This record gives sequence, C-alpha cells and structure tokens, in this order.
Amino acid sequence: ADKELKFLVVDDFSTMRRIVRNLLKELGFNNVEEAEDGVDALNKLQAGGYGFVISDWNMPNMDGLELLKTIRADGAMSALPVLMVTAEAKKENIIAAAQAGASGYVVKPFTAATLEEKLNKIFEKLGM
Amino acid sequence: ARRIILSRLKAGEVDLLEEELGHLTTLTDVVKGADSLSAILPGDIAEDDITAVLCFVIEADQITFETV
Ligand SMILES: [Mn+2]
Repeated sequence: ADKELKFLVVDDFSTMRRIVRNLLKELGFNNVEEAEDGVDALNKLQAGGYGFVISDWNMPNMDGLELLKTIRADGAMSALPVLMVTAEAKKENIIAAAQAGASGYVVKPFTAATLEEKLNKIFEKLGM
Repeated sequence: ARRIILSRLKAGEVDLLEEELGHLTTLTDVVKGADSLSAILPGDIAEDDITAVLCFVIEADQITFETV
C-alpha cells in the first residue's frame, strides 16, 4: 500500500487519537489527520484526498456507526476503507458494523501487530 | 437445524473463524479440518448476518449453508 496514503483518525479522546497516530507511524504511515466525532470527520473528509478512515464507535454529536453509514451513502467516497474501533466484541455491534459496510473492526486496546493484520487484510480485499 | 461449511481457509483462519462465529452464536457439532470448518447452527441469527461478519476475513464463495 502507498505509504503516503492519507489517514483520518477519529475519536473523541485526544489520547486515543495520539495512540493511533503513533501506531500508524510505527507501521510507516505518516500522512495522518485527526477528527473528534462523526460531524467533524465529515467536515474534514470534504477537503478530499483521503485514503483510509479509522473510526471510534462511541462519540458525541455523531457516532461511528452513523459516520460509516454516511461515508457509504456518499457517491464521492462510498468505497473509502473504514476500520471500526470498538471496546468490546459484541454480536449486535459486529453485525451492525458488517451490514453497514465496515471494512473491518478492531477491539481496543489493540497492538501495532493487530493493526497491521487489520490494515493488510483490508488492503488485500480492496486491491491496494 | 442448519449447517455451515467454511472452505479454503488459510493458516490460522479455522481457529479465528470458530472464535468469530463464537461471538455471534453457540455452535454445536464442530468439525475443525486442516483448512475447513463446519458446524451446526442454533438458528438464533440470520445467515446473511453471519456471512457479512465472516466476510471481514474471507470471501462469500467460501461459505456454505445447508439443512442437516
Ligand atoms: Mn469514544
């Protein structure tokens, strides 16, 4: 995958955002931007040129499941990879994420190795 | 009841997909082969829902559902 792929990391906790950014840096991806909730993510995504979205689930104003559904119904970015980050594997949430078109989901806290496997699986599936 | 069959699994997927299926339901009559996995499903989850979750990892043509 293009190492300069532009990432949008979304989470309402700045600490979680910094963690994800460093993990991506550990994997060789440095073109990363941040957002604090779904609304703020839709606003930044407007600037264009994003290649991957890693999004938290629980956030105020607009949560991750709604951000996902919005990215997927938007013709200009409908195919954008979206990895869902959740605090617990729970049937209702996994199904919801899959059925709404999530590229994958990962349970926090996660390691750099788990993130790499998740990213690689998505890259393979999408032909990146 | 119904039976699910997973084929052409790569190393580690048999265990990983048993676990994923575990989060969505309770499997009976589990058969773990070298690159395959089959089991009987209670019927407490739509199959399309299983497929969508399993497709996070594998392809749709690797999943088969059938009446036992
Ligand atoms: Mn949150």
